[PDB]
Amino acid sequence: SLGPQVAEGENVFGVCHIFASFNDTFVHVTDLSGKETICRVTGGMKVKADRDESSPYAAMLAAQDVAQRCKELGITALHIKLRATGGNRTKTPGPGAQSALRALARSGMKIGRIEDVTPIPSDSTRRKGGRRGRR
RNA sequence: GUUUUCGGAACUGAGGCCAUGAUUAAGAGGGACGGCCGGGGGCAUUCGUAUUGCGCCGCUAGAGGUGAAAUUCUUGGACCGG
Repeated sequence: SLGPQVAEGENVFGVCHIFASFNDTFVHVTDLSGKETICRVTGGMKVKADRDESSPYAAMLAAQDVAQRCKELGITALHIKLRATGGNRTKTPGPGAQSALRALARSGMKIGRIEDVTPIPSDSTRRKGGRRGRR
């Protein structure tokens, strides 16, 4: 676990994926390409209750935990990439989206580029739920 | 007996003549033509993510879903990243 660079020089960049759904959160971190992930921790592995897997708090300390994991490897600046549920479902990021990256903003990391990679379809398939919706 | 002058009837030929014969072109219609216009129609063709599945690769114990859960998937590696 040794990143070959001086601290007093430049910054090693990695990209993290915030998949903040409406029933869980993901703070997946990988390298600048994506074919090698460093640490992926979810909101569900931080509280033993289903109802708050997508709470902002369960995404606040899951952000601090992955932050400490990216310390001894040599990552100080990250790239944010938001993601809602995408597809035919919603495109608004979950309630755990706000406090996630704000936690790692106050957790020693640095921030690069922000992006929303919610996989917006061109022309959707049939969305789940009846014609009368969800009653 | 006979042809006609004779009235009537039919047909052919030359004409002369008519102020020689056809209303207008519907804020009715059809049609032609002109440059257009359009998620009109048919046939073909092309493209776009997404979804689902499969393969490989990464790291890992949870993932899903709910008002709250469970059924279901998961160290046989699920979910998540490529």
